[PDB]
Formats: sequence, structure tokens, C-alpha cells
Amino acid sequence: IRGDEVRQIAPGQTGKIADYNYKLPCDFTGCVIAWNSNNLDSKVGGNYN
Amino acid sequence: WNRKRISNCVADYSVLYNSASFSTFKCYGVSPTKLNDLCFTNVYADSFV
Repeated sequence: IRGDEVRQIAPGQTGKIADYNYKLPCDFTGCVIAWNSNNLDSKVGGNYN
Repeated sequence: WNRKRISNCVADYSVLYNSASFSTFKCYGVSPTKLNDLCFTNVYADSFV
């Protein structure tokens, strides 16, 4: 996903990602590894994938 | 900081994810998910940079 929306990946969150794309439960046991990949997942002209 | 009174509104959906991508959206006393379901008494918008 983009930058500022990484906060949305957690229980009780809401927004674009946590409402239309990918929702988590409260009774969730597990965890969330998030790390920047601009050097790979971004190219000049912007990735339209 | 500028305080704006808000009244006589159909206050629209939770994050206001129209064009502006909001970095931090952390809510005290109200869960963000329920933010649509309620009717607020005395809303005040405190804006600054």
C-alpha cells in the first residue's frame, strides 16, 4: 500500500484500506510486518500495477 | 489556532477519504468505525499547522 495508510492495518482501524480493501478482526492473534520498498515497488512515471 | 463552529450538518463519513490522505487519525472516546453512526452535540474544529 502507500505510506500513510500503513497505520490502517490493525484492529479497530478504518479508512480506505481498512474499509474497502482489507479488514482485520478484534479477536486477532498474529502480527504485522511493514517495511518501506520504494527502491523496488516504485519506478519513474509511477507504477500503474 | 482557528476554532470553527459547525452546526446544521449531515456530517459525512468517517475519515473523509475523498482526496486528502490523512497521516494520523487517532480518536479518543469514539472509535473511528462508529463515527458515522452518531449525532454530535457541540462540535468544534480546531485547525492549525
